[PDB]
Amino acid sequence: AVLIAAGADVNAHAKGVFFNPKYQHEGFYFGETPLALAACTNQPEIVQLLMENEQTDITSQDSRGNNILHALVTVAEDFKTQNDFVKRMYDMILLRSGNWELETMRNNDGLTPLQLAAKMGKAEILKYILSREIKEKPLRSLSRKFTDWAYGPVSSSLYDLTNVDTTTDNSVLEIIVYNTNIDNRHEMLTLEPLHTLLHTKWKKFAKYMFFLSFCFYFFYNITLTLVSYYRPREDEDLPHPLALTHKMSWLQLLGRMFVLIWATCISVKEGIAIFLLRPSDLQSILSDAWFHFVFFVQAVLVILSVFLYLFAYKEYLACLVLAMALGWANMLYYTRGFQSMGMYSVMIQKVILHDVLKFLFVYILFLLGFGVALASLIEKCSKDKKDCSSYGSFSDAVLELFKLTIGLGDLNIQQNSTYPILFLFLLITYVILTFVLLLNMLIALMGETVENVSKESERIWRLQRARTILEFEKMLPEWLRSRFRMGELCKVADEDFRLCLRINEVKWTEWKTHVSFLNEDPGPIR
Amino acid sequence: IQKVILHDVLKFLFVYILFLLGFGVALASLIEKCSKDKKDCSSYGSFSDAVLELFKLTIGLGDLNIQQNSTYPILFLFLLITYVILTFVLLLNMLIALMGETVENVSKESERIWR
Amino acid sequence: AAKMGKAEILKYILSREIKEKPLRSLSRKFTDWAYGPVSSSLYDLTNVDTTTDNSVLEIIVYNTNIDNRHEMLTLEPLHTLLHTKWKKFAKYMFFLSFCFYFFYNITLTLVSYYR
Amino acid sequence: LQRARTILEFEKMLPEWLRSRFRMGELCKVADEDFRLCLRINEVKWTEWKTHVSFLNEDPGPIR
Ligand SMILES: CCCCCCCC/C=C/CCCCCCCC(=O)O[C@@H](COC(=O)CCCCCCCCCCCCCCC)COP(=O)([O-])OCC[N+](C)(C)C
Ligand SMILES: CCCCCCCC/C=C/CCCCCCCC(=O)O[C@@H](COC(=O)CCCCCCCCCCCCCCC)COP(=O)([O-])OCC[N+](C)(C)C
Ligand SMILES: CCCCCCCC/C=C/CCCCCCCC(=O)O[C@@H](COC(=O)CCCCCCCCCCCCCCC)COP(=O)([O-])OCC[N+](C)(C)C
Ligand SMILES: CCCCCCCC/C=C/CCCCCCCC(=O)O[C@@H](COC(=O)CCCCCCCCCCCCCCC)COP(=O)([O-])OCC[N+](C)(C)C
Ligand SMILES: CCCCCCCC/C=C\CCCCCCCC(=O)O[C@@H](COC(=O)CCCCCCCCCCCCCCC)COP(=O)([O-])OCC[N+](C)(C)C
Ligand SMILES: CCCCCCCC/C=C\CCCCCCCC(=O)O[C@@H](COC(=O)CCCCCCCCCCCCCCC)COP(=O)([O-])OCC[N+](C)(C)C
Ligand SMILES: CCCCCCCC/C=C\CCCCCCCC(=O)O[C@@H](COC(=O)CCCCCCCCCCCCCCC)COP(=O)([O-])OCC[N+](C)(C)C
Ligand SMILES: CCCCCCCC/C=C\CCCCCCCC(=O)O[C@@H](COC(=O)CCCCCCCCCCCCCCC)COP(=O)([O-])OCC[N+](C)(C)C
Ligand SMILES: CCCCCCCC/C=C\CCCCCCCC(=O)O[C@@H](COC(=O)CCCCCCCCCCCCCCC)COP(=O)([O-])OCC[N+](C)(C)C
Ligand SMILES: CCCCCCCC/C=C\CCCCCCCC(=O)O[C@@H](COC(=O)CCCCCCCCCCCCCCC)COP(=O)([O-])OCC[N+](C)(C)C
Ligand SMILES: CCCCCCCC/C=C\CCCCCCCC(=O)O[C@@H](COC(=O)CCCCCCCCCCCCCCC)COP(=O)([O-])OCC[N+](C)(C)C
Ligand SMILES: CCCCCCCC/C=C\CCCCCCCC(=O)O[C@@H](COC(=O)CCCCCCCCCCCCCCC)COP(=O)([O-])OCC[N+](C)(C)C
Ligand code: NA
Ligand code: NA
Ligand code: NA
Repeated sequence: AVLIAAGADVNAHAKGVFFNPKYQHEGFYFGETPLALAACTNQPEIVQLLMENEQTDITSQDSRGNNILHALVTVAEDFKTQNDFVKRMYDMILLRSGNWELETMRNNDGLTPLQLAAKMGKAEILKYILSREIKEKPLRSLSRKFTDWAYGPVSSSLYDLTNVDTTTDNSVLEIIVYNTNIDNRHEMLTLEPLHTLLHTKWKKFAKYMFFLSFCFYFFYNITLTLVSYYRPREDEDLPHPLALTHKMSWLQLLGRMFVLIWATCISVKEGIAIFLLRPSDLQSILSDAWFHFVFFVQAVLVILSVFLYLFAYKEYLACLVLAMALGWANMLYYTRGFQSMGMYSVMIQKVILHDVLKFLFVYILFLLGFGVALASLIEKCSKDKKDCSSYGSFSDAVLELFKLTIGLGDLNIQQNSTYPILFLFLLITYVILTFVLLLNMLIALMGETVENVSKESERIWRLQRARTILEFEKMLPEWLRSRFRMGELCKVADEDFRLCLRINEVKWTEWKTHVSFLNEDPGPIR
Repeated sequence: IQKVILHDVLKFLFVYILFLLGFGVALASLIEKCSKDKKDCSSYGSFSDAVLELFKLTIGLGDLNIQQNSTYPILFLFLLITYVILTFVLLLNMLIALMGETVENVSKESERIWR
Repeated sequence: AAKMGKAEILKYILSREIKEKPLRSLSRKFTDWAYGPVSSSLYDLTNVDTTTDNSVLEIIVYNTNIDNRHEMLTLEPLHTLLHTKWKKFAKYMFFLSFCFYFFYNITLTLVSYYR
Repeated sequence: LQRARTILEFEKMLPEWLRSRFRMGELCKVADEDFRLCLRINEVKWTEWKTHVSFLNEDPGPIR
C-alpha cells in the first residue's frame, strides 16, 4: 500500500517466459496483472485494496486474451486438492463490477468464461455459474436463476438458457458431450439445467426418431438374410437374385433393390462421421466411435459383394456371410433406449477390455506351447498306415487341446508316442494350468470389475444416450428446430427477456419468509 | 430364486438368443449341397440343424467335427471360434459375476420379504 | 534403519529440511526456488545411490529378512531414482533380453519339430 | 519391487565408463564449500501459504 501511494503502476504486465510456461512444472501462469496475482494466490485484502483505486483497469486483457475471470477458471482445481477460494474470488470480483461486460468477453480462441469452464472440465466453477441466484435488489440482474413463485415448501424456478442450449454454435451442452480430452463428462451432465434439457429433447422428438432408426435397420437385416439363405443352389442356376440382373417379372423384387439403396446411404453417412471426428488417441475409438466404425464395415462388404460378383470371382459369398453375422451383432447398439438393457451393455464393454483380453493372451501362450511339445513326440504313422494317433501334426495337436478345454469328444492316451508316461505328464500339466487355474481365476476377476463399475454404469449410459440426441437434432431441418424449441420468454427485469426453463421443487427444511419473487399470484397462470 | 430370475437370467437369455440365431444363419448358408456323398456329409445343412449344433456346443455335449461341406473351410472355423469366445468365455462367466452382486443386496431383506 | 526395516525413521532422515539459519547445513532436502505454489527441491544422494557399496537402495531391494520392502520403495527420493534408471538404460536392455530369448526358443522349436 | 530387482542387475553388468555416462544428479553448491550431487523434484501446493525464506536462488526460473 506504500508503493501504491508513492505512484507504482497498477496495470503492469509480466510477459516473461516464466510467467507463460510451456509445462506445468516450469513457471506459474496467473493472468499477468497484479490484480490477477492477488486473486490467484488467495489474498482478498489486496484485491479489494486494488479495486478501490481508480487507476485500476478491471477489464484489461493479456496476451492470451484472458481477463480476470478467464484467469480464475484456468487455475481452478478440485475441493480436495485446492480449496473453494476460487469460487469466492469469482463472486467478489463480479459483484464489484456490476455488469455483463466481463462475462461476454471472448479470448483469442473465442471462448467466454462460461465456455472455458466447460472446455477444460472445471465442474465446480460450472456448477456455480449455471445456478447463480442473487437475492440483493440492485444487483439482481446478474443472476441466471430466478424464483418465479413460492408458497410454503413449494417453489418454481427459472434457469437461463442463453449459451447453454444448442441454438447457437459452441454451446455448453455441445462442448461437454463431444469433449474427448477430459475424463469427467458423465459427472457434468447431472447438473440441474443440463439434466432437464436432455430429458425434454427425448420426449418430444428423439425417442420417435430412435424407433424409426430401429425399424429400418431391422428390415434391412431381414431382407439381407432371406436373399442370402434362399439362393438358387445350383451350378446351372448361376445368376444371383441381388441387383436383379435377369428380368423374370418377379413380385417384391424391390427387396433386392432396398438392400443396395440402404447400403449406400449408410456407407456415405458413416464415411462423413468418421472424417469429421478424427481421434489419434486409441482410447477414443473404443469409447466413442466403435459403432460408427462397424456400421461402415458392414455396409462396405455388401457393396463390395456386388462389384466382385460382376467380375465373376466366386468369392462374393465370403463377403455376404461376414455381412450377415456382423449385421445381427450390430443390433446390440439399440439397447441404449432402455435403462435396464443399456446399463447391461456398459458391463460388456468394461469386461472385454479388462478381463477377456488378458485371459486370451496367457491362454494362447500355453496352448501353442504345449501343442508343439506333444506334436513332436509322436512317431510316424506308417505302421498301422492310418489312424494310429490324433496328435500327428501341429494343426492336429492344437485342435485336440482346444476340444479338451471346452469339454468335447473323448480322451485317448493310446497314441503312437515314443514315451507314453512323458506324454501323460505333459497332458495333465495342461489341464491344471487351464481348467483349474485360468478359467476359475477369470470368474474371480470379473467379480472385481462388476463391483467397481456398478457405481458408474448409469451415468455412463446417460452420456451415450446424450450423444444420440444431439445427432438427431443436427439432421432435422430448420423449421422443425423452431417447432421443437424448449423454453419460454420471460420478463426477467426491466427490458430483459431471456428464454428460460422451469423446474419445480419442494423443500421441508429451509424455512424463511419469501422476498424477491417475480409473481405475487403463485399459481400456474393459464 | 425370484430375484435372480428377474434381474439376471432374463437379461442373459435375450443376448444369448441374438448370438445363437445370428451365427446360426451365417454358418448354415455357407454349406453346399449334400448330393455328392448323397448322405451325411455335413451336420450344418439347415437353419434347424445349425442352431441345434451350436446349442450342444454350449452345454458341452457331442463332438466337434470341422470336416464339413463348406465352400470356405477357414472362414467356417473363424466364425465358430468367435461364437465360443462370446458365449463360453464372456456371457456364461459374467452371469456368475452378476449373480454375486444380486445376492449381496437381497440378503439384507430376504427375511422380511418372507414374513 | 534400512537394514532392520524401520520405515518411519528412514522417512524422516531422507526428507530432513531445517529452516534455521546456523543449523541449515545438517539438512538433506533443500528448497532451490519458490514462487507462489510452485517450488523446486533438491534431495541429497550421498549414500542412497548405487555408486558406493551397501547403498540404501541396494540394502532395501535385496533384504530377504524384512517383510515390508514394497512399502519402503515408495519414499520420495527412492521412487524417482528408480524411474530415472528405467528411462535411460534399463528399458532398452530389457528389450534386448527379450529378443534374444525369443529367437532362442524359435530355433530350438524348429530344429526339434523338423527332425 | 520385482521391476526394481531387474534394474539393479542390469546396472551391475555394464562396464565402468557406462556408469559415468548414465549417472543421475548434479553438483550443487549447497553451502559454504559443500557439493553434494543432488536430485531435483518439483511440486505444487495450494493449501500451505507462507512467505518464502531460505531459498538457494533468488531468480526462480530454470536457468540454462
Ligand atoms: C477358452 C476357449 C477359447 C479360446 C479362444 C482361442 C482359441 C485359439 C484357436 C484354437 C484352435 C484353432 C486352430 C485349430 C487348427 C484347425 C485345423 C486347420 O484347418 O488349420 C488351418 C489354420 O488354422 C486357422 O487358420 C485358424 C483360423 C482361426 C484363427 C483364430 C481365430 C480368431 C478369433 C478372433 C475373434 C474375436 C472375437 C471377438 C471378441 C470380442 C490350416 O490347416 P492346414 O494344415 O494348413 O490345411 C490346409 C488348409 N486347407 C484345408 C484349406 C487346404
Ligand atoms: C526342487 C524340485 C524341483 C523339481 C525336481 C526335478 C528337477 C528338474 C528335473 C527335470 C526332469 C528330469 C528328468 C529328465 C528325463 C526324464 C524323462 C523320461 O525318461 O521319461 C520318464 C518319465 O519321466 C518324467 O515324467 C519326468 C518329468 C518331470 C518330473 C519332475 C518332477 C516334477 C514334480 C511333479 C509331480 C511328480 C511327477 C512324477 C513324474 C510323472 C519315463 O519314460 P517312459 O514314458 O516310461 O518311456 C519308457 C522307456 N522306454 C521307451 C525307453 C522303453
Ligand atoms: C445357455 C443354454 C440355455 C439356452 C436356452 C435357449 C435355447 C434356445 C433353443 C435352442 C435349440 C432349439 C431349436 C433346435 C431345433 C430342433 C429341431 C426341430 O425340430 O425344429 C423344430 C422347431 O423347433 C422348435 O419348435 C423349438 C421348440 C422350443 C422353443 C424354445 C423353448 C422355450 C423355452 C421356454 C421355457 C421357459 C423356462 C422357465 C424359466 C423361468 C421344427 O423342425 P422342422 O425342420 O420344421 O421339422 C418338421 C417338424 N416335425 C418333425 C414334427 C414334422
Ligand atoms: C482396425 C482393425 C479392425 C479389423 C481389421 C479388418 C477390417 C475389416 C475386414 C473384414 C474382412 C476382410 C476380408 C474379406 C474377405 C475374406 C474372406 C476369405 O477370403 O476367406 C479367407 C479367410 O479370411 C478370413 O478369415 C477373414 C475374416 C475376418 C478377419 C479380420 C481380422 C480380425 C482379427 C481377429 C484375429 C485375426 C483372425 C485372422 C483370420 C483367421 C480364406 O478362405 P478359405 O477358407 O481358405 O477358402 C479357400 C479358397 N478357395 C476356396 C478359393 C480355394
Ligand atoms: C414427431 C417426431 C418425428 C419428427 C421427425 C422425423 C422425420 C425425420 C426427418 C429427416 C431425417 C433424415 C434421415 C437421413 C437418412 C440417412 C439414412 C440413415 O443413415 O439412417 C437414419 C435413419 O434414422 C432416422 O433418421 C429416422 C427418421 C427418418 C424418417 C424419414 C421419414 C419417415 C417415412 C416413414 C413413415 C412411417 C410412418 C409410421 C408412423 C405413422 C439415421 O441413422 P442412425 O440410426 O442414426 O445411424 C446409425 C447409428 N450410429 C450412430 C452408430 C451410426
Ligand atoms: C471390425 C469387426 C469387429 C469384430 C471382429 C473381431 C476382432 C476385432 C478385435 C477386437 C474385438 C473388439 C474389442 C471390443 C471393443 C468394445 C466392444 C463394444 O463396443 O461393446 C459393445 C457390446 O457389443 C459388442 O459389440 C460385442 C460384440 C463384439 C464383436 C463381435 C463380432 C461379431 C461377429 C462378426 C464376425 C465377422 C467380423 C467381420 C469383420 C472382421 C457395447 O459396448 P459400449 O459400452 O456400447 O461401448 C461402445 C461406445 N459407443 C457406444 C459410444 C460407441
Ligand atoms: C422390441 C424387441 C423385439 C425383438 C427385436 C429383435 C432385436 C432386438 C435388438 C435390440 C433390443 C432393443 C429393441 C428396440 C425396441 C425399440 C427401440 C427403442 O428403444 O424405443 C424407444 C422409443 O420407442 C418408443 O417411443 C416406443 C414406441 C411408441 C410409438 C413410436 C412410433 C413412431 C412413429 C410416430 C411418429 C411419426 C413419425 C413418422 C413420420 C416422420 C423406447 O424408449 P422408452 O424407454 O420406452 O421411452 C420412455 C422414456 N422415459 C421412460 C424416460 C420416459
Ligand atoms: C411371466 C408371465 C408370462 C410372460 C408375459 C407374457 C408375454 C409378454 C409380452 C411382452 C413383454 C416384453 C417385456 C415388456 C415388459 C418389460 C419391463 C421392463 O422393465 O423392460 C425394460 C427394458 O426391457 C426392454 O424392453 C428391452 C427389450 C426387450 C424386448 C421387449 C420389448 C417390449 C415390447 C413388447 C413386444 C412383444 C414381443 C415379446 C415376445 C416374448 C423397460 O425399459 P425401462 O423401463 O426404460 O428400463 C427399466 C428401468 N426403470 C424402470 C427404472 C426405468
Ligand atoms: C479379440 C482378439 C483380437 C484383438 C487383438 C488385437 C490386440 C489389441 C486389441 C485391443 C487393444 C487393447 C488395449 C486397449 C487400449 C487400452 C485401454 C485398456 O483397457 O487396456 C487394458 C487391456 O490392455 C491389456 O493389457 C491387454 C493385454 C493383451 C493385449 C493383446 C491380447 C490379444 C488377444 C489375442 C492374443 C493373440 C494376438 C497376439 C497379440 C500380441 C488394460 O487393462 P487394465 O489393467 O484394467 O488397465 C486399465 C485401463 N488403462 C490402460 C486405460 C489404464
Ligand atoms: C482371439 C484370438 C485372436 C488372435 C488369434 C491368435 C491365433 C490363434 C492360435 C493358433 C491358430 C493357428 C494354429 C495352426 C497354424 C496352422 C499350421 C501352421 O502354420 O504351422 C506350421 C508351422 O508350424 C511350426 O513350424 C511349429 C510351430 C513354430 C512356432 C511355435 C509356436 C509357439 C508360439 C508360442 C508363443 C506365441 C503366442 C504368444 C501370445 C499370443 C506347421 O503346419 P502343420 O501342422 O505341419 O500342417 C500339416 C498339414 N500340411 C502338410 C497340409 C501343411
Ligand atoms: C422365460 C422365457 C419366457 C418369458 C419371455 C416373455 C418376455 C417378458 C417376461 C417377463 C417380463 C419381464 C419384466 C418384468 C417386469 C419388470 C420388473 C423387472 O424385474 O424387470 C427387470 C428385467 O427386465 C428386463 O430388462 C428384461 C429384458 C429382456 C426381456 C425379454 C427376455 C425374454 C427371454 C427370452 C428371449 C426371447 C423372447 C423375445 C423377447 C422380445 C429389470 O431388471 P433390473 O435392471 O434389475 O431393474 C430393476 C427392476 N425394475 C424394472 C422394476 C426397476
Ligand atoms: C427361454 C426362451 C423363450 C423364448 C423362445 C425363443 C425361441 C428359441 C430360438 C430358436 C427356436 C427356433 C429355431 C428353429 C426354427 C424352426 C425352423 C424355421 O422356422 O426356420 C425356417 C425359416 O428360417 C429362415 O428363413 C432363416 C432365418 C430368418 C430370420 C433370421 C433369424 C435371426 C434373428 C436374430 C434376432 C432375433 C432374436 C432377438 C432376441 C430375442 C427354415 O427352416 P429350415 O431350417 O430350412 O427347416 C428345413 C426342414 N423342412 C424342410 C422340413 C422344413
Ligand atoms: Na462338458
Ligand atoms: Na462330452
Ligand atoms: Na464371486
